Amino acid sequence: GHMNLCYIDGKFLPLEEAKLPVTDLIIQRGVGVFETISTHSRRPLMLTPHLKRLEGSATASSIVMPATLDEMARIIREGIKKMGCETMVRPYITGGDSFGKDHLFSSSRYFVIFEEIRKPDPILYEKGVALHPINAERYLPSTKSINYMLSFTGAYEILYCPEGEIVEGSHSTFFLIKNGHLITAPTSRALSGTTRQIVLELARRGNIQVEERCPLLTELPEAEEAFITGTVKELLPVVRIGDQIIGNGVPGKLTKHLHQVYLSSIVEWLE
Amino acid sequence: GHMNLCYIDGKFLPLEEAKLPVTDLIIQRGVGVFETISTHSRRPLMLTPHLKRLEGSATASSIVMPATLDEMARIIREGIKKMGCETMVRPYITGGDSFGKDHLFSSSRYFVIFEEIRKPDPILYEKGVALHPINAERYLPSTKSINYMLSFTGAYEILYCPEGEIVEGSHSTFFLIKNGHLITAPTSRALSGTTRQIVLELARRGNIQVEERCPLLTELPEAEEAFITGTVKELLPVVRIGDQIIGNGVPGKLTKHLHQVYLSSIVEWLE
Ligand SMILES: *Cc1c(COP(=O)(O)O)cnc(C)c1O
Ligand SMILES: *Cc1c(COP(=O)(O)O)cnc(C)c1O
Repeated sequence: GHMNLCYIDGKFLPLEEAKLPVTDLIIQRGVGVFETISTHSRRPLMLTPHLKRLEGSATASSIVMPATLDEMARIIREGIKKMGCETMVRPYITGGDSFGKDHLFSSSRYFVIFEEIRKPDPILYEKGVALHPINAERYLPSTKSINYMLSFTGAYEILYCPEGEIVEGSHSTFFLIKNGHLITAPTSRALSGTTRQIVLELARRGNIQVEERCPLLTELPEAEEAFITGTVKELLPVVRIGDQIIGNGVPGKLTKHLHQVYLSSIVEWLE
Repeated sequence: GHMNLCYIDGKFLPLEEAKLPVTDLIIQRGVGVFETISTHSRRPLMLTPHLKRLEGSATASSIVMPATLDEMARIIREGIKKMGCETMVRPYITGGDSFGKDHLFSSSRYFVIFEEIRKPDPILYEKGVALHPINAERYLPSTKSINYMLSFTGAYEILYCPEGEIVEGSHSTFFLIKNGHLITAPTSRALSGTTRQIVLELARRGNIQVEERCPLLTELPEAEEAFITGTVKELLPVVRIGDQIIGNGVPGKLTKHLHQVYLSSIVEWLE
């Protein structure tokens, strides 16, 4: 049950027992990609878009897939059935031991972490969160790499704001609400969020105008609302960015409305 | 007796046998710092400067040191003795399993890789190497982190050239030579290379003028020579940067002079 698992070397292990060889370039060189897959009603949300993003992350990184996507789906479904609870699933693809003379990681490893889902505390949805702007970007923005060093080094999350242009969180898509419009960075600059996609579909159905541009930090004084999106956090209101209050400093009407519509509609994106 | 080693969990293991728990945030979140220490006639080169930079990297990354520098030195010396050969030594400090409430990694793991040294092939010193320029920088450039993903995805090595200002290689310090002067990025922008420090010292003794500035890509048609530095590679001549031939396309006079002076002088930096 609630026992954390790691699928590795053909076996479901207890998470605490799973170990990776120190020869792996994930450890030595940060060469790895991953996903976060979450469940509602014990069914994986957006499993296929997640597994396709994993393959695109691996392929863009010159990592050969160590298993087929059908094999990764089989593992993730079996690990969910073992958990018998709301599960957060993280498949990892590693570099393995060698970057060959043909410029590929050909001996990639994989493993799959299964944990009980840990939603953000209700207080954070009620009051919203603060983001810490940095003058930095993610390079390879379509790749979901294991590199979170900058995310660590009292804000909930860092926000990549290269040259004052807001792109996205370390873990999260960023939305701004300004002159009634939903503003979010294009996926030429931000990761192709699965939550981002669902919100843009709910915005379309709600006749909510979407600008796919990077909002400037300098527009934040005129914004009504902000939120961040991810499979676990769903839509989390953002009330402060650095020392700039967003709107009236509390979660806004449209953020809460899109969150409700997301929870009402969520079964349509389950697999 | 002879094998590649990993010091981990108090034990010298075979490198092939050593494993890290997948819970470690080096794996999950790229929270890791390391050094590369080489031996000359089995004496560790710049052991103390390497270990002090390792402490600098961990400290700047909010990682609490899981061992003392004296304990790391004792491990590194005992592992060199066990190898019985010219060794490349890589001590790693991990994030461990958690980032605590106090915004520190307080449960850091450490391990020490010992491998028989692998110099670049003599043909690379005779012909020199090519570098691939990218419009990107290292964030927290003073930290020697495990994050090399951009070195493989983005030529012997990538060259970080944010806004066409040359900073450094992915693995190496970059030197340009123009009218007999040595040009290299200041430590305000580049990792403070130990090989870099040695070359700057040997230049000063040689009455070779040093400019500590980032050379422009547009200075490369006017350059006589270029090389890169790192503890294993020593001074590797650079003859091409993207489409630009450096000098007359072969290793230059002053590069070969500084490499011989480096090899002649090396015993003063051994411990
Ligand atoms: C994982 C991640 C997200 C969120 O992706 P979802 O598919 O919505 O969970 C957003 N931005 C970045 C940078 C991420 O790594
Ligand atoms: C390790 C490294 C170097 C080389 O430093 P040495 O002390 O000379 O081995 C240079 N640049 C970067 C970015 C490095 O990580």
